[PDB]
This record gives sequence, structure tokens and C-alpha cells, in this order.
Amino acid sequence: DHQLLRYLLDKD
Amino acid sequence: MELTPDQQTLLHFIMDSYNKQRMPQEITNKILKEAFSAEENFLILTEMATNHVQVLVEFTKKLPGFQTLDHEDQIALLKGSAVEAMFLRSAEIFNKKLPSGHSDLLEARIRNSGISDEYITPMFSFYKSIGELKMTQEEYALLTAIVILSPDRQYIKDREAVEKLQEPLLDVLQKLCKIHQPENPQHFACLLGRLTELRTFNHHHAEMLMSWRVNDHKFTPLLCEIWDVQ
Ligand SMILES: O=C(N[C@H]1CC[C@H](OS(=O)(=O)O)CC1)[C@H](C1CCCCC1)n1c(-c2ccc(Cl)cc2)nc2cc(F)c(F)cc21
Repeated sequence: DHQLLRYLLDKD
Repeated sequence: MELTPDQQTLLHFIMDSYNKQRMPQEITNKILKEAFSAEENFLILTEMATNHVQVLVEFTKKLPGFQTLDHEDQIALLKGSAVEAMFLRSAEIFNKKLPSGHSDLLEARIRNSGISDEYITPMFSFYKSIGELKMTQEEYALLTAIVILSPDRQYIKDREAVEKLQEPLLDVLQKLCKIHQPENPQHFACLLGRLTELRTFNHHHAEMLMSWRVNDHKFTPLLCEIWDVQ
């Protein structure tokens, strides 16, 4: 899983 | 031959976005100031690499059209390019001009950082091959964008959408190579050829880190996602 990457990609 | 107004706009925008990284001086001053143990260098590496991932995601998000891509393809592009972008940025920093004898000390310090000898020779061969191309700042910024927007990455569902975003960056880079180095008509081809050499760092990235001469290999949760490490 890449939940931190997904979070950094989807924020703002 | 000359860049069009739209291409000049694209180029300055990529440059501004790329410049949000740490200064090469900050990085080299730390390595040159004092010799560190393999344990101290491993900790410097993980901190530097975690910050680079953050900066890379911010740069990637700014690439024209990246946000319009399928969300799973966005992750695949990021995961597929992170290690290569980190080595290309290390090669850029390695080849920045420093006072007499400083680059020799920088090289000696990296050689003795804790990394295994089997990975030192391919790493310096790449950094030196990059350095012989005498690349400008714009060339590193565009090459990094080209590396990220690679349509041939594993798990990419819609390659054509990625090709469309990569094509205008390749066009700008080719024009710059023809402008910057008109005496060397092979400059564009050699820049693209180096991208093939860069991909070899993927196969052994995990092994490079795990073979660092330290007792414990502690990584951050963000590096664990991007690198193939636990
Ligand atoms: O920290 C680095 N590189 C980063 C790359 C991202 C940059 O971030 S940004 O903010 O500018 O984008 C900061 C430096 C490392 C250092 C880490 C401490 C011990 C010596 C190498 N390093 C590498 C290296 C070598 C093996 C692997 Cl497995 C990984 C990278 N090669 C190097 C070559 C240079 F010249 C150097 F200064 C630094 C080098």
C-alpha cells in the first residue's frame, strides 16, 4: 500500500 | 529551431518548480566540513532522501496535466521514478563546480560513506558520465520531468495520456540541446541514453541501502513506501 504517497498526491 | 513563446513559458515554469529543492551548497558543505561514521552518513541519507521524496511529489504535481491523469497512474509514475530522480539530483550536485581539491574530497567522502564497493563503481561511472555532458540547470529540470512522465512504467494503464504530457518536454529539451551545444549534434541522444543507464539503479536500489555498513537500517515510513525496504 502507498497511503502516504496517495495522501501527499491528494492533499491541497 | 528557436523556442516558441509557449515553450519559453513551459521552460520557465519547470525551472521555477525545480528550484524549490535544497541548495547543492547546503548538501556538499555538510559532507566536506567533517568526516562522519557510516552510521551518521546513513542517517544523513535517510533524512535527505525523505525530504527529496516530498520535494519530488510537489514538483510532479506542478507538471502540466499531471493532476488530470488517473489516480492509480499518478502513484505508478511517482513510485517508478523516485529513485532515478534522487540519483539524477545526486549526479547534478556531484558535478557542481567547487574550489580546487573540494570535488576530490567530496568523492572520497562518498566512497567512504558506508555504501558497499560493488555499488560505488556503477554510481561514480554514472555521475562522471553525467558530468561529461556539461548539463545546464534547465537540462536537469527537463530531464527530471521526462524521467517522471515515462509512459513505459510498470502498472501504467493509460500510456497514451502519459506520452502526451511527456512529448512537449522532449520537444523543448531537443531545442535547448540544439541551442546550448550546436557543435555536438549527439547531445540530445546522449542525454536520453543516460536515462537508460539511470534505470539500472532501480534493480539494486534496495540492496544498495541494505548493504550499507551499519548494524541497523532504520528508514522513515515515507521511504518504506517509495523504496523497496522494510
Ligand atoms: O544525500 C544524498 N543525496 C541527496 C539526493 C537528494 C538531494 O535533495 S534535494 O533537496 O537537492 O532535491 C539531497 C542529496 C547522498 C549522500 C548521503 C550521505 C552520505 C553520502 C551520500 N548522495 C548520493 C547517494 C549515494 C548513495 C545512495 Cl543509495 C543515494 C544517494 N550521491 C551523492 C552525490 C553528491 F554529490 C552528494 F552531494 C550527495 C550524494
